[PDB]
Amino acid sequence: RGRGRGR
Amino acid sequence: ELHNCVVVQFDGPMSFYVQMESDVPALEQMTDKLLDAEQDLPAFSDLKEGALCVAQFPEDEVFYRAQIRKVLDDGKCEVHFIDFGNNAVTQQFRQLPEELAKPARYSRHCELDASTISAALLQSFIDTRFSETFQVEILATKGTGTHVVRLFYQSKNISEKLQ
Repeated sequence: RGRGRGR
Repeated sequence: ELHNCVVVQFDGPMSFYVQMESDVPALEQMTDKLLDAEQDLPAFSDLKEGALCVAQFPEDEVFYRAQIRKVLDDGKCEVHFIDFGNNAVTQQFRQLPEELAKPARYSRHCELDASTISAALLQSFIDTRFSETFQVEILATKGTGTHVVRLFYQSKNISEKLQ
């Protein structure tokens, strides 16, 4: 989760 | 004043990390830069408590700025993902360019005033909204960087949920 994980 | 955030990690009302809606742009860039260079990064093998590096997040198989927390057996290390807030055990570490180590952590360690709180009920309440926007009122920044705040969820100081 979160943000700016990238995928 | 209330700041929009995403509670990404939550171990209690005393220890939980969040991401401010304002550090999102920078974090998004950190991610591009770490993805655009992920493959060319040399192996980081100086595994010592405290060291900064880029570790792989088991769920993503993606590398993030991380800080080693404990050295386990067979290369395994418990790492902390500074721009997120969660921890993980991995074996894949790579070097962290000094240019990409200069930026501050993009997730902030937090807590509510224990003086105003007296838990598995709120835990599930927060986790059930991992993908939702909250709000923090930074009341102060403790000496160790940990913020002391009040957590809101659409205007309900979630503190109403604590007895």
